[PDB]
Amino acid sequence: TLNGGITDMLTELANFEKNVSQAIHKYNAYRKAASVIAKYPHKIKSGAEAKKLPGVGTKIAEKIDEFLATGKLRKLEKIRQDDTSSSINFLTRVSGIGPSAARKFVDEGIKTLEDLRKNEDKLNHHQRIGLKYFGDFEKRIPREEMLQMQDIVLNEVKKVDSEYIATVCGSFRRGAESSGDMDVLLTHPSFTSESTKQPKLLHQVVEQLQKVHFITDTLSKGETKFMGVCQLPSKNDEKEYPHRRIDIRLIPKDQYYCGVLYFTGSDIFNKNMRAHALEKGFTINEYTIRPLGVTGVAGEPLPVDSEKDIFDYIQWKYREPKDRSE
DNA sequence: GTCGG
DNA sequence: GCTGATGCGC
DNA sequence: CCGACCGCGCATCAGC
Ligand SMILES: C[C@@](F)(P(=O)(O)O)P(=O)(O)OP(=O)(O)OC[C@H]1O[C@@H](n2cnc3c(=O)[nH]c(N)nc32)C[C@@H]1O
Ligand SMILES: [Cl-]
Ligand SMILES: [Cl-]
Ligand SMILES: [Cl-]
Ligand SMILES: [Mg+2]
Ligand code: NA
Ligand code: NA
Ligand code: NA
Repeated sequence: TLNGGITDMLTELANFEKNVSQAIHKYNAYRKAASVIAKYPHKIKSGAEAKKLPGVGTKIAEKIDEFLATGKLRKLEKIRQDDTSSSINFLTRVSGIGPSAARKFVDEGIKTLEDLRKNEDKLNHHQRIGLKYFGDFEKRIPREEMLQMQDIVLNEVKKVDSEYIATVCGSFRRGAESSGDMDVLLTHPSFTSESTKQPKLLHQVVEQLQKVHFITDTLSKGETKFMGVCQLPSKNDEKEYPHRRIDIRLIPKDQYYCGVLYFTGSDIFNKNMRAHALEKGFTINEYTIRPLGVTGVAGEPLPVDSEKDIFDYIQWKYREPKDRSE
């Protein structure tokens, strides 16, 4: 929060470009600037000082100067007053509704929470659940609750098959005191990059979690990725907990390290690391790290026995999960 | 919007 | 039905 | 300048 004012401004600009302008690269440009500045150990005194940081160019340096001088940004001020921009931005807050769907709904005159509710007939499944838990999904999850959720998930998975290994990733693994949702990496010995010896490996787990009333809704579900909703059980007479977003990713057991690296993030950390990888002649995904041939085509997966090996390949000193919150 | 070749 | 492009969220 | 901007699972749709 040393430069919270500036980072908030840049984040609002990023969201505008993504949601309204549908300019993904501008969105990322702003996110990166925000990220590099949030990391800066000094209270920024000027745009010039900020421009010294990679990702902060002339345009953002000018904005920072305006913000520092007046405490606000006219460009944003105008965006906030724009009804269409505001409506589109709002709708995209519903899980399942992106920049395209938001603009379309706005064209059809659907611009508010009240509108969405009286038009649930025009929403797909995911959007319908996002609307249902709109408020809850806005709430953060105290680490204390994440621990209870972890306890439930691991024990229930154990009951299904003792050979399953569930690992909570996301900001939780990065040591955050609160998280926006729960991300679970799952592995089973029967499923490797070599073969799938048992079907419904993910299904069984999802089924067991619904059975004990932990998982309450499903946004989408495939053979390797589950995206849904869960809720901690409450005690007698006590107000029940808010519903929470939960993602479960089944990854080949032999590709655990690339998988946990990916699911631990952050998202910007992953983007920066994958981009650095390319520069170094490698490509990284949640499964492997492969070298790039003379032409630029990915080669065969390189041997990996720890997260550190991945860092070593691209000549990066190792960084503990807690230092990957970019 | 920002960067390196 | 399929393949491929797109939206969306990660 | 001017191309590059991470990489991918699932839902949905068009076109066949
Ligand atoms: C935002 C959080 F801090 P919280 O959920 O606690 O509020 P976190 O859990 O970190 O993110 P979230 O749950 O959206 O996605 C989980 C991981 O997926 C990976 N991931 C997400 N988005 C991307 C992306 O665009 N690219 C890549 N490569 N990985 C991504 C890295 C992410 O860490
Ligand atoms: Cl763009
Ligand atoms: Cl691995
Ligand atoms: Cl791969
Ligand atoms: Mg998360
Ligand atoms: Na700069
Ligand atoms: Na959304
Ligand atoms: Na998530």
